Amino acid sequence: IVLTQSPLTLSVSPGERATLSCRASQSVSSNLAWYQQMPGQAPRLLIYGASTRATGIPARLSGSASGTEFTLTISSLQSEDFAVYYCQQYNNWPYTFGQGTKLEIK
Amino acid sequence: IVLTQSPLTLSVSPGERATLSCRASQSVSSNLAWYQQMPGQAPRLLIYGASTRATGIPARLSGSASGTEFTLTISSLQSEDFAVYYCQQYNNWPYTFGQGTKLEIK
Amino acid sequence: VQLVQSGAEVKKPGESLRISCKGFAYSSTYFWISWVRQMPGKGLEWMGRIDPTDSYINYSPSFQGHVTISVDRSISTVYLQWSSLKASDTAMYYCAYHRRGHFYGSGSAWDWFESWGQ
Amino acid sequence: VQLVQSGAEVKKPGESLRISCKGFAYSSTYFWISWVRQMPGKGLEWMGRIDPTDSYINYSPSFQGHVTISVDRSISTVYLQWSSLKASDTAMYYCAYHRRGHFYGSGSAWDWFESWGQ
Amino acid sequence: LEKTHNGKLCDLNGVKPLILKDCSVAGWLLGNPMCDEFIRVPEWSYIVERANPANDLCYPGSLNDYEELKHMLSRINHFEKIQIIPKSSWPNHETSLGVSAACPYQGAPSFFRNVVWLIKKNDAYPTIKISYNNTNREDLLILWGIHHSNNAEEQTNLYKNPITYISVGTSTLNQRLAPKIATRSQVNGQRGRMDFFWTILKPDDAIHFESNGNFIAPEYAYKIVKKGDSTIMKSGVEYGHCNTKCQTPVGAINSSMPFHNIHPLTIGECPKYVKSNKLVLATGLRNS
Amino acid sequence: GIHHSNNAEEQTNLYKNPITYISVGTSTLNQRLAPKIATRSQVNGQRG
Ligand SMILES: *[C@@H]1O[C@H](CO)[C@@H](O)[C@H](O)[C@H]1NC(C)=O
Repeated sequence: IVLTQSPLTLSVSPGERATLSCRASQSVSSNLAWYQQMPGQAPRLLIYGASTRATGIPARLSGSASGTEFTLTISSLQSEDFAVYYCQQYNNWPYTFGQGTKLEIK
Repeated sequence: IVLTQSPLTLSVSPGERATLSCRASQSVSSNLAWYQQMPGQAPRLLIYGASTRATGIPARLSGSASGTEFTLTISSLQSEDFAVYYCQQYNNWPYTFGQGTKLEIK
Repeated sequence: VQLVQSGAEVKKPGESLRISCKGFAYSSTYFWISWVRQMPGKGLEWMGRIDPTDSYINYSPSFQGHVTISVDRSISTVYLQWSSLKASDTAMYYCAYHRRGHFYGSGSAWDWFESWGQ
Repeated sequence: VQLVQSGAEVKKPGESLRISCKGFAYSSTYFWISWVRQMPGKGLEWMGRIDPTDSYINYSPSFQGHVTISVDRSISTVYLQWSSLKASDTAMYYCAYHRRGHFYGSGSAWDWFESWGQ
Repeated sequence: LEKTHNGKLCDLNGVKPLILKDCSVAGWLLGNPMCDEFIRVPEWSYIVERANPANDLCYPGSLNDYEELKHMLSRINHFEKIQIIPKSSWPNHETSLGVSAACPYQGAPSFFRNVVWLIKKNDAYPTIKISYNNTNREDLLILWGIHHSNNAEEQTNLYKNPITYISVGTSTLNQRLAPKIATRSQVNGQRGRMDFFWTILKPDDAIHFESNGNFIAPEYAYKIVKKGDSTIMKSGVEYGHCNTKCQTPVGAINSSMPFHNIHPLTIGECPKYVKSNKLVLATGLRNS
Repeated sequence: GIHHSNNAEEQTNLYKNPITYISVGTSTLNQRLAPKIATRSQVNGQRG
């Protein structure tokens, strides 16, 4: 399963809304997770099940699924949202990730 | 558990009553036996459970228990009662014996 | 859980290397410990998973013959092994905890990476 | 039961000795065979016990490293062994039959020595 | 038709009932640490148990033939608890480590009092071969159990032997058990289980127990010293220090009427239950 | 039927195989039995 992420870089001003897309090659049936990574740190879970936020994740992080397409929406962008985002499927093994999306301060 | 027997020698005339005492160091909870031994023979059971006589033991052999102290009473002493008596506890292992009590004809 | 790995390693090609991950107990619930390779600048790649309780390993096809995943059940530590290192093996390596074979709801799989080691 | 032991033995220090006791069958009820040492003039000392069915041995702390208690389950015979005899080992030796782990009444233990071998 | 009761649990012909309060039959008979009030229980006329007692099997598990045991209990008026195997009679096994936080006693972890949880001592579990002989002229209620562990690591951490059994044998009982080592859900914080079993020993019989692991050994048994016409009553009503000749789970009946509509379940000399609101026999003629 | 013996010595003295079974199978019956070798009380003089 190949997960293609869109876009690769996204320059959005803080306070606005950012939209990340992840498209699969096959059906993963909502078994998809969104992780966020800072430089030098391990990835940390934000979204599991393509909709459900983890504990501690604010309500401004929204995960949505439409068949094969998945969307992560970050509204009211704070200074700690500018990182690298990854979509990972766990419907099958081997587990595959996306190529990443860097969120840059405008 | 240390079983101290009293006395070590006892000279009583035949026909009278002899009293043997056995004192434990700890509680053995009436799991004590009295054995009699002749020269050259193995010990033979007289009393088990600190009160109960074995099969063949006459009613003149009496076992009594008072907490830690145990008493063997031989009334109407015959010529076959002059032997060595031992108290053995079997509440715990290792099993321990007394030092013995020789009954001598007066 | 909280996973702690060994320190950074600098090696020459042709050497054998063993990194470790610990911090998981004998968790009664079925669980996987996975190894993840992340090249500098690139995304993440899943190398393989091991169940520490029965030493059952599932390897990625890209990493089946190159790395070896083992477990020491006495000290509760999962090892990743190379026999002959190469220049392409220079990357960050994470151990990730997830659950083995657990499901919920209408067939939703609960095996996302829930805990990573630095 | 009726226990019969081997004959008297006269040995010099540094020799190995094996006395025997037989006369017990494969008694279905759990049972112990014990070894008892009696010095001339002194009282009795319990050395150890063995269950002939499963070869489980309990040693006294005074006799743990000095004597060895074994059983031959084919011929139904319990052996007592010394490797290096000493002058202090000169004593009478009895084998005693009692019952293993049996209770009655209000917690009364039924493991008094019920049968001795000459 | 009698329609009134005092709304209290009262004595039945002078004998006070055994009110188990928030304990069950299994919790009382196995020795729950929260049920230490019922360690020595006098002769009862009937047993009162709540509908959902809080203190039952503190450690998760089962009691085999529990309802048959309660049916037998509804014909027993008195027990005498006796130590059949003392806890100090286990020199090669650990008797003090067998405690659980699922079975608390004033905060600290504890266990059932009438049975002992035997653990390996000095990294060894010798094969338990224990026999008790009934010499008491009465039938004995003996309870034992088997622990079901979670994994092989726990099985070796508690008993050192990976494959174990418990064999129990009387004149009529022939039982062989093995632990079911499996992953389960947490009940009272514990994924492991404890299956308890009971038997009645006749006054000249033996129980032979042989096991090399997972054994919850009996320590206390119950002499059935009095029998006849008891019941187990599901009631939350409080004891009111009365005397009565008829008791129902909602109150006591003081009546010479032939009928009542109080409760179908009764104990004592009672009127006949009918689900009627009015039962009046005309004895005289009709009024103007 | 199935015989339940007293000890491993009797099990080898009667059948010589320490671990045995009985499997019975019909269109509706599927039975697998093993002996329960244990110490028991004597009924009619027999512990088995
Ligand atoms: C209950 O009945 C007894 C006789 O059985 C009688 O003495 C008593 O007064 C009765 N109680 C009431 C409240 O009538």
